[PDB]
Amino acid sequence: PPNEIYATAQQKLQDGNWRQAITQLEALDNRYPFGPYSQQVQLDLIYAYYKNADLPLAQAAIDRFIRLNPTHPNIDYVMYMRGLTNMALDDSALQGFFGVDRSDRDPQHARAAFSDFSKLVRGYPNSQYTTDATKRLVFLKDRLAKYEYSVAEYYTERGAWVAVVNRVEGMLRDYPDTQATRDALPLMENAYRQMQMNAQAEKVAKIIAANSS
Amino acid sequence: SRYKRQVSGDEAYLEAAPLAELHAPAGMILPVTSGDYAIPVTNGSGAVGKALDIRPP
Amino acid sequence: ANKEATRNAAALFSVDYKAFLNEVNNLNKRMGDLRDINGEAGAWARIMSGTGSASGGFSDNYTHVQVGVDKKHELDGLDLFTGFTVTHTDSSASADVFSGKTKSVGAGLYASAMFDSGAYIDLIGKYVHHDNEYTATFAGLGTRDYSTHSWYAGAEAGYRYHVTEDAWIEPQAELVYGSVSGKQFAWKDQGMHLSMKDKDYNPLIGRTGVDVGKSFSGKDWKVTARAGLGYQFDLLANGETVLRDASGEKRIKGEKDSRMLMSVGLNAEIRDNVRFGLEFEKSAFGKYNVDNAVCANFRYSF
Amino acid sequence: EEDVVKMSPLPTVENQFTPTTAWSTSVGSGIGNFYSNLHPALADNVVYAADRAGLVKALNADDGKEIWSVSLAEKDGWFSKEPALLSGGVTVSGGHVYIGSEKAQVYALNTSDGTVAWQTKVAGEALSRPVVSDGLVLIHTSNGQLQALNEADGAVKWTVNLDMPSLSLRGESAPTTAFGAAVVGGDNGRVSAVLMEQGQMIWQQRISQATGSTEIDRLSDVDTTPVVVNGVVFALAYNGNLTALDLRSGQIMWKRELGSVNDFIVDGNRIYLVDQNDRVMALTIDGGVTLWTQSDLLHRLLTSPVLYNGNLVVGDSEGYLHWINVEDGRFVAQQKVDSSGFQTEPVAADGKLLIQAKDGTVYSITR
Amino acid sequence: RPDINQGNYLTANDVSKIRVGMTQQQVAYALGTPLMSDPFGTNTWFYVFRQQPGHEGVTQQTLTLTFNSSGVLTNIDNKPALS
Amino acid sequence: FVVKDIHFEGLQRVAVGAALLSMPVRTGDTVNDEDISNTIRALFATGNFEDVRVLRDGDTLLVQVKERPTIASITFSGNKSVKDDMLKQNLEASGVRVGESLDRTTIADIEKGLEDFYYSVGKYSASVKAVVTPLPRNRVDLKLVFQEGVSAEIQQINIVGNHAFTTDELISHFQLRDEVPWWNVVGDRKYQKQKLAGDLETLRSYYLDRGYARFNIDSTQVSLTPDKKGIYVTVNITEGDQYKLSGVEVSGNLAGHSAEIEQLTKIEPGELYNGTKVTKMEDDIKKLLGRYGYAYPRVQSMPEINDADKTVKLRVNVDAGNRFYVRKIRFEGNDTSKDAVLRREMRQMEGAWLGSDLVDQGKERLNRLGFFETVDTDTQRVPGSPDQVDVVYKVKERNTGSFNFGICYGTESGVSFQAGVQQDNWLGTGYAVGINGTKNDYQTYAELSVTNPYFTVDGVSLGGRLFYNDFQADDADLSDYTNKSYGTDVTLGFPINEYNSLRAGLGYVHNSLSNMQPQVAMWRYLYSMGEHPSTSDQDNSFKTDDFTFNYGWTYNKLDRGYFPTDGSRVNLTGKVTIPGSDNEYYKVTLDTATYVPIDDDHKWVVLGRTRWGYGDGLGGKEMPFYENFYAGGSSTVRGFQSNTIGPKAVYFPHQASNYDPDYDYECATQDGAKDLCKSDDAVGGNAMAVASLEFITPTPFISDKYANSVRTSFFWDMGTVWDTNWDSSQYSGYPDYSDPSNIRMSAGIALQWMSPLGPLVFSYAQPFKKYDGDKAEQFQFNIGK
Repeated sequence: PPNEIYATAQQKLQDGNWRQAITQLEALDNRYPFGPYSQQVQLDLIYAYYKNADLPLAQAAIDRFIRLNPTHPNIDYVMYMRGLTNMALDDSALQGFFGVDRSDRDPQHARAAFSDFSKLVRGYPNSQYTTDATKRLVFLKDRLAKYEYSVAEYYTERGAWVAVVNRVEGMLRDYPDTQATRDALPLMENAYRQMQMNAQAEKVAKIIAANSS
Repeated sequence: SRYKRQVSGDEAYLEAAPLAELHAPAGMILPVTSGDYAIPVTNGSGAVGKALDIRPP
Repeated sequence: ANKEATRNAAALFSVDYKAFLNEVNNLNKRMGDLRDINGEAGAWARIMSGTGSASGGFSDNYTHVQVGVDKKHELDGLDLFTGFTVTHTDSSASADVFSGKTKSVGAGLYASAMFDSGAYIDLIGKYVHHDNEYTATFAGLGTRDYSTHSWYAGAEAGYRYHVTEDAWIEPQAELVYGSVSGKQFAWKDQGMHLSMKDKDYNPLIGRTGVDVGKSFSGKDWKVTARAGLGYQFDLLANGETVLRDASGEKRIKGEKDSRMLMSVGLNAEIRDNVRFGLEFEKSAFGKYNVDNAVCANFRYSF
Repeated sequence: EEDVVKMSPLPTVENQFTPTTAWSTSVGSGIGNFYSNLHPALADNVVYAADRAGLVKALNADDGKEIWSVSLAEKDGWFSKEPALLSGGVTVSGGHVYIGSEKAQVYALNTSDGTVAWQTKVAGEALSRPVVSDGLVLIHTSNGQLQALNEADGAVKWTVNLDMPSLSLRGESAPTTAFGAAVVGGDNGRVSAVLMEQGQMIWQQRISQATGSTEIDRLSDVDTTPVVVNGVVFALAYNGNLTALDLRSGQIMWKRELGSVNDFIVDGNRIYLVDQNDRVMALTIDGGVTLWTQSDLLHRLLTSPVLYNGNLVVGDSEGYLHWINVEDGRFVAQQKVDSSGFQTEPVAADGKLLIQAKDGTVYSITR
Repeated sequence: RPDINQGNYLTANDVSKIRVGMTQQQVAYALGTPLMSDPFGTNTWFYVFRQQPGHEGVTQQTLTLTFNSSGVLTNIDNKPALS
Repeated sequence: FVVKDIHFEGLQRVAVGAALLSMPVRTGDTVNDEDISNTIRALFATGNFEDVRVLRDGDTLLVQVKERPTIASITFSGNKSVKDDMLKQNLEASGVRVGESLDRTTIADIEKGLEDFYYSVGKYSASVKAVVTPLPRNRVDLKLVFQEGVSAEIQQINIVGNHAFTTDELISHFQLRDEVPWWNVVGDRKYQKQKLAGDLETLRSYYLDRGYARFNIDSTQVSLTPDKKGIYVTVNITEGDQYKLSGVEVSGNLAGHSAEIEQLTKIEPGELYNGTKVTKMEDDIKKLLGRYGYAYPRVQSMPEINDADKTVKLRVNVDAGNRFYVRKIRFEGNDTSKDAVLRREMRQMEGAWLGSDLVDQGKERLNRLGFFETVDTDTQRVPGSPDQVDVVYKVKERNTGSFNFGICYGTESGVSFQAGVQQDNWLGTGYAVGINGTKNDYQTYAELSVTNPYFTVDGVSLGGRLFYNDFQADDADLSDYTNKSYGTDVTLGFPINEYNSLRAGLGYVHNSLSNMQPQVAMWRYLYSMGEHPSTSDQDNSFKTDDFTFNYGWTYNKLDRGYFPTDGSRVNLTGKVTIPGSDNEYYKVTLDTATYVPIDDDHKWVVLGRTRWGYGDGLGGKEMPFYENFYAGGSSTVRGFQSNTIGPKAVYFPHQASNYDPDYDYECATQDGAKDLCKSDDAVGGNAMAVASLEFITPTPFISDKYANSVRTSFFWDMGTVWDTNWDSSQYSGYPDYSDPSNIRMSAGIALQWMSPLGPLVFSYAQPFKKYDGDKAEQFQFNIGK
């Protein structure tokens, strides 16, 4: 019976493990993709996928759910879960692999996570997930600024001084408050000093002298 | 990574760096900040710490 | 004449028959693989290694490399596979007193017809050229050019009974008829002298087997398992040797060997590019046994 | 590969007049399996025969002896000796023997000792018989262009364009003279009626079947001579239909659903013909109701039926000539005279029946 | 060794079209949009043309164009001196 | 009663609109019971319905129709080589599949639609009789009767209207040909529309490059034989006058570069017109504009024809747009690969003028890294300005690099462990990690190799390898010895040019030589070393710590991987032992492989190979016997057993040889020959010279499609190996051989055949000059080359 299947899915989800609960939730979803009583099963399936490392399946379930329900009372949880799946895709040290720092790696997932957490905080600031979303936005902004700093460090090592000043200018425009922009201000001063402009190097030295850390 | 109440990846709602604005030295200004990566102020319920209540509604 | 010289002369004639058994055992694995895939097309290549042992301190190792071209054809109510194979065999065999090193070049034409009724016929014709250089205690057998030619035809008739959507039973009977050129040896030394001569002999091998395949397809962990129990027995056996020397006349009986073969194969693909293979082949109850060739290979892509 | 084939060798035999295989002569080296309308054509008891590679041999009708013999390497580079690839059929008149080729050359050769009287270049490849009438030789080319040539110089010239589909059928209908008008077929399944000395009188008539696209025309190409009898022309498309058309209106058609790709013979009431599915039959002149059908030779690629001594003679692709009774439609005789097969028009004229095999061997057969 | 190219491509014939009191849009039409600019206070465009062919010396030309706040060029500074 | 609306049910492939016309009753009719039975019978008799139910539900006819039986089985009876599986899947892809109702009118429609389709694509297959066979319970059997006529083959390809060229010249470069491939010619007998279009485009390109600028194809007739087995292709072509180039005028916006653009054009009078020369001049002008940063030029060349003077002149409209400047280089789809790994391969610099050639060189560098499945490039014009570009590289990460763990257990063999970890991008960095391990009862190997490309941003490679080898003295001694050699090498390599690379480095090597057989060449070195081994006794322990300076050079320019056809690869590897080691020596090795094509098709290739090696000691020391050179075998001097060309051991009377099958064993082990004995086993030499000359043919009988995978070759090999420190002396065994002059010469046939087991090479060799002691090997099998 479907009520028996939902109760065994909830007991396997709470007492057991998410792997044993995905198959039980999938048994409800296969009968009712567009069928009735399929909306709480989709939210249970989204949590079960996220906790099972099935991040593309969790994102596909979230996309199905936000198309089937454009407005719902728990839409804040769905918006938090998209940024949370993208944050778990960044840090792709998952499934048996790890990396020492992953700031250098593709920031596309981190940008999607930052966009979803911001859209949640400016849409629903009264949710229980607002403080965690704001902390994840601070960490994601530090990760994006560290990526643009790693790109500025490479171009400094290669000798691409116009690329280095254009990168540090992009970092000052987009991430003025991050530690990586302070780390990058020396690179912008060095890149101007390697060129025939010392007035810009004096301006960057004045910015560093005013406050850098 | 962790498959318990803690994150499927690693902690980003606890681990972070404080953000501090740069001062504008006299006789010049900092680059105009027109990025879309602005962080809105938080005024909701705190959920930070070991507790992370992410059970599906 | 010397006991060693007699053992070395018997070992030189027995190396052919062992190489012929080893090449037939390596060759049947292609037909097995081609049937378990249910047909393929284009170019293929396989590599095999094995070890055999016989009483009297006889141990042989063999590396076999097969290259070939296969073609799938639909005709009547049967699937027809027709192909051409070139094989290279590198073999080393030691009698305690006599050791040989053999290079073999084989050319074969094979055809497998799989009928929709649940049956198959495999026919292969093979010509193998064998060059051997060897070591001998005295210069009479010496170290020198030894060239032989082997022609053999293998015919396997079997049935495929699917007892489940993922489980099969294959009862099969294979007959291999070989022809090897007659031979005889007289010692080269002028201080020691003896002559060993064997009758021309055609080794014909009959094999009856029942293979059992089972699959355990998990959520993503495809597991293919097969097991086979066969019996290899001489129907036309090795020639009997006649030795004449300063100790007179004697007759040494040819090999008549019967052995039970146990084969186990496992292929477990846990994920994309993450796989575990295992092969086990073991013979027993013959004077010559194919010994434990069990190997496992785990290949994990990061 | 393997085909169903669908062809059964006919076993029954009644050679009451055992066919004499006589007066044989290998012409060239053969036409081969290449499609050709080459055929031995005779006038004056002199057979003019031709093979691919420019090989014209005149012959004796009462023997294999040759009255004239020639080979052609002209306008393809004399030094080169390039293959003319003759493929229009010999048609003889005026002291001139007209042969078309797949090098776009019509090579009129004189009856006396093979003088090349006029190699006229025509637009496209000639693959039709060159039917001469009114002092104009009319040649239909595979480019879909009907070309007229004067008997003396090939200088008289007019081009008529007939419709060409993207996938045509090979073979080009014969221009048949009727009232000094050539009632030509065509590859768009259209029986044109071009007047001679004019590009006009074209009552374009659609006789193509309408099923499918390119099953209208590439299935159905009129490649048979439009036979004129009683002032009415008859034409057949390959899967299309025999379509009787008058010569005074041209827009009225009555038909039975029957197609052919080889020539057919009308002797008054009966349109003896062979269907593109290899079946012999005799049809009524009015309507097309089957008077009799001999369906024994399915898929053997028979050749144009000829009336000889009251028997309908056909040749299969296995080299069997088959005499058929015209009253009931049963075999009177069968004989193999070749092993390379026939795919060329036989001629029955001057009391002689001649067939040219795929190897260029000309066989003369007496009933 | 890799060739390092940086900045805008400057020609001796198109830098001569630039004159004092020119609108910044006309300068951007004549030499293209500057890759390097002053992001600190005063609007100043830096047309650098820097070539390093791996081994050979650095070819550096610095064209500093100081724009008035209204958008008219006030101070061409052309340094063809190498770095 | 009166009909207001008529409805129909479940018509997935069936037509609802037609059903109202096929029903005699219309909307606005009046029905009685008799009419309802008559409409049910008419709708069943359309041929498209099995159950017809008509309800008079008030005044609306609810017609619930059940369609004809669903497709259940399709029967396959194809013979003749028809590839029946393709034909059934093609019928399913072009029409009905499973779950599609199959009607009884569709018996004629499938035969007719298959006939149209064959005539439409040209080549005629025999029509399939897709008869619909009725079965009970709403199921149907589709019995496909195959006539099986097949593969209508090309019979003649006729060029009509050519009077200045031979037909075979034009036929030779067509995809479709009547020719049967033996080992040089090619040809497709199958008919294909796309191949005919390609053949017509190659025919125009030929006639345009032969000087004809008025070449027109008036028509192309493709005709089908009535037997349906032959296809004819005739092309009506008209030639023009011979045109000679007089001059090229270039007009437009050349951006001041006329003194460079106009020197790549203006072909001197007396050259014939060529179309591909015009395309090459257009692309050279586009590349020259790209070099100045013009990445969107418009170069259009049009010909001015003169039929009075019989000439062609060219007008080249050159419109050079704005210079494009790269603003951001973005790498997207690299989850594990560090950005520095992708960005250091860039030859397009960020903040610079856009070079399309530089972007494609960056893309080729990312492709030849091997870390990505597909690497693409997106020239995104940045929103808002004309002269700005973002170059976005889309990449797909690979799981390249694997952990292979093998374990075996035999009866003559204990546990034989093998382990191999190959990891490119280790930790997602640019580091490459190779770990090898082998455990066996007669062999223990371990290696850890860590390589960093781009240690310095110029492109230098810093590698470090830690190796441990341990070989036991096995029974049946062949000069074999208990060797344990372990050490660490650090190597810094730097590219001094895009084809020349130089290498330098240091290596620490320890050796442990134990259980060595009494033999002259080894002891000549050991005596040079302080140790004087006990003359009769096999017991030995030689331990050396060697600090070697390693150097090398590589000139690599080869047109393609696996089967190079042109260019040269020269490798030089040498080592000098620096002061502070136990033994001091020097080695030089030079490998040269030069492929010279003697044809424009690149099949007739002459391959010259040279392997030279030399090495002596420093001062009074000799070169170590375990670092000597060996020749013979499949890589070098084919036709001899591996390592048998060179000096042979001269053995002293031994005491223990373990057990050799031979009673003699090695020289005088137990009693035996008192005089020194001549080995037939190679001990290696101080110097070597090998010269190979190979001839290369297209495959002697192979499908050209596979000719790239199969290199067929013939070969003549020469090899000599000799000692440089051999002092002449009177022995009873091996003759004094310090002469490089004895050469072993072999000749034969070599096959290279790609396989899913890697490059597999097979060769048959006949040694036609060999010396005594040398072994002969007639058949060679190997991997690589």
